[PDB]
Amino acid sequence: EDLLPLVPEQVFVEMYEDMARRQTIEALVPAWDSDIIFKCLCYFHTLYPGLIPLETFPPATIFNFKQKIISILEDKKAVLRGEPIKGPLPICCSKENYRRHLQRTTLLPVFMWYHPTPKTLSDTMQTMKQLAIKGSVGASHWLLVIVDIQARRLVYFDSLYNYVMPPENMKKELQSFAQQLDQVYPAYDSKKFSVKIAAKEVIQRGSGSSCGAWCCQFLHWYLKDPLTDALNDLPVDSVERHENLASFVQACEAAVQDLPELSWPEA
Ligand SMILES: *SCCNC(=O)CCNC(=O)[C@H](O)C(C)(C)COP(=O)(O)OP(=O)(O)OC[C@H]1O[C@@H](n2cnc3c(N)ncnc32)[C@H](O)[C@@H]1OP(=O)(O)O
Repeated sequence: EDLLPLVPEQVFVEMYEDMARRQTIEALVPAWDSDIIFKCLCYFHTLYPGLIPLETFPPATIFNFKQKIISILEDKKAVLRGEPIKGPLPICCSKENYRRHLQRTTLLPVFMWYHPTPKTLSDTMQTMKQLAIKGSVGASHWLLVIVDIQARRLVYFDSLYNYVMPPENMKKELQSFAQQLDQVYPAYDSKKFSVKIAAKEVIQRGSGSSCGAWCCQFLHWYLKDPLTDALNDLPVDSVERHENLASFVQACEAAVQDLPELSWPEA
């Protein structure tokens, strides 16, 4: 016979290292939901007046984000010509202040909430409600589509790289959308909307909860520099990545602490 291998009396020991790293990471950067994201955007507007703090309640989804962007751009086009707006209105903003934001904006920060299971807008909202009630993130995810109007650039940011679909499939969908926007919101010089898929690799490695904060951090990097290469200059170590992100979150949460709730800043 052969000597049986030793089986340790510790069920989970083989995973300790990975479990420990994840626990540390989840603790450093917990989930950012719709409400704190909105506050952060309001705050970002005070720093960068070009950013319109679009409401995240309810957020866009993969089923309606294009229609949502088109409604907004059509309304901005209308405001600039003294025409009436036709799109759905914000709940925390007066109609007049909203028109002022539309006139002034050069950048739409479009957060999209996503879950693999729902197959309609309505079912996505239902899934969102169930998860909120049980206090669970689950397989849900935040994505950011930046509509840079001034540069005519659509920037898609997935901190999980390919959670919704392969990057080339999203590139295709967004490239078709970009040519639609060329007709909807035409440029004088005929410059075409271009598309950027921001992440070449998984950004939030080791976390199931840091997506919201990652979206906001990338947005802030983009606001600092619309050609930011920050994603390429990240620490290789995932814990270190989230340590820096934790510093961002802390700074943001401090900055909005005494800012007014449920109301847009003046344009
Ligand atoms: S910032 C967020 C970034 N997102 C990610 O990183 C995604 C990473 N993937 C995961 O975290 C995994 O999906 C794991 C760890 C397995 C999460 O577990 P689940 O796959 O079970 O998560 P679910 O979304 O499937 O749901 C979990 C709980 O929520 C309930 N639930 C409600 N509603 C739905 C719908 N419409 N589809 C699935 N589940 C759903 C479930 O009953 C479940 O309840 P629990 O009591 O928490 O098990």
